[PDB]
Amino acid sequence: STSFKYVLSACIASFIFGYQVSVLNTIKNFIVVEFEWCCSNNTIQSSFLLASVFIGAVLGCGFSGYLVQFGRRLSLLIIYNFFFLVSILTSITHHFHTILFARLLSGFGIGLVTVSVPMYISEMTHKDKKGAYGVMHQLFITFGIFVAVMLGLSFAKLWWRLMFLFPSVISLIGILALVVFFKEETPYFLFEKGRIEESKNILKKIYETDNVDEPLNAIKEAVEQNESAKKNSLSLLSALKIPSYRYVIILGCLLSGLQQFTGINVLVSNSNELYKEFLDSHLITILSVVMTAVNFLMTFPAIYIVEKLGRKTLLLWGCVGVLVAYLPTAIANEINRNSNFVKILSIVATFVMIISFAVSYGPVLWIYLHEMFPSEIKDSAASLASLVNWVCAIIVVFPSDIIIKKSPSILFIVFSVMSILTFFFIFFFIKETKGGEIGTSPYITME
Ligand SMILES: C=CCCCCCCCCCO[C@@H]1[C@@H](O)[C@@H](O)O[C@H](CO)[C@H]1O
Repeated sequence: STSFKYVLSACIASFIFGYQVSVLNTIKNFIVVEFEWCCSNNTIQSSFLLASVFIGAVLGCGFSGYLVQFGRRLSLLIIYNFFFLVSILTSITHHFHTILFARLLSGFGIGLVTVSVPMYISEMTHKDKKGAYGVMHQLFITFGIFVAVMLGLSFAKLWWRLMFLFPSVISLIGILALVVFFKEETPYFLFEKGRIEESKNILKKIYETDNVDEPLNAIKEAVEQNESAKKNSLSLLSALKIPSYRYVIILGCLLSGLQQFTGINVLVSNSNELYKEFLDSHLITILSVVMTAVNFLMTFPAIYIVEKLGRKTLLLWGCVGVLVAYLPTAIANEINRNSNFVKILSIVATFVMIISFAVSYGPVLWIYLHEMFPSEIKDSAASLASLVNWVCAIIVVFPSDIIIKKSPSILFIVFSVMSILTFFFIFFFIKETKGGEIGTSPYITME
């Protein structure tokens, strides 16, 4: 219930993230519209904006990896302030050359969110139920996206400026709630700096029990593992020289990369404008809305199954969904385009695909990315995994856009291939961490 509240704050952060994703999707769609219309400055400003935001997201993720060592909650507050100031300065829209740096810092804050949130949620909750709360994180991401989309609905441009203004209010709510209600950092990091009693206190607050014994012992084992890592001078590059460390790191990075390879949002947005079949634009908007609603409403059964079944199994079922969705899509689109059956199949299979991909892939990916890494090397590995996540995010977004301009068959069949390979990968190289202790892995024993 209390952990539910901490997770609620991190879910305000996730809400901001979701909004940023959605307004980025509307931005790209608008730019593409005007680009189809026309013939220099537009492409330049757009390219600079997207590039700056994206590299800002990646660098922001790496620098989030470096910053999260200073504090998790402090990082969250830095995020809130960043999004506050940036959203304000962008919503003003008086300054012409400031908007670029605004997009840059915005991306920075976004990456900061990406790295910071799942760790904070994972370390602030119960060992068994941490997953469900990670699913709550993803849930408020999707909720943020949906809220933004539905909020979309020279005066309408001022309304758009208001759309730019809203994140300032949301961030302000986040700052207020967080600072006022909870001043406590994670028990893990409290015990990391050498402070035992504060960690024990906040742990007593979380577990709602005077006995912190077993969790305190786990955290103690983690800290001792960190000190032992400091004794041998273990680092990221040093982890690359040891087969086990590079094994689990490669597993994580490739897992996240395969999560991005699915090409979810890109498929949603590209296929949304791909086959209109001369249907009303209102029907297209409705398609996008019900797709987002589908994302959320399928986001909840994610918490259901993660609570019940486990980690890897759900991933397998999701890969099944994506496969069954993409294969007939690939075949039918390979046959002929501009066909009714091809269009309907594309839409329905897209629905099944987004349901399954959300409910299976998203939360489980983030949570497992948090859990799979040992306390010896965790933050750097996860941060680099998110870095690879954003790189693969670009590798998905832009080339899938140029290819969907070229022809859909390529994108569909390569996404299908990457999906099957994702199934085989998750089944073969990944083990279930369910009921796992903090800072441990099923792959490696002690030292
Ligand atoms: C139409 C889109 C315009 C181009 C967008 C460029 C910014 C990249 C967005 C990264 C999306 O990544 C999310 C992923 O991290 C996961 O949390 O789930 C989400 C879905 O639920 C994924 O969209």
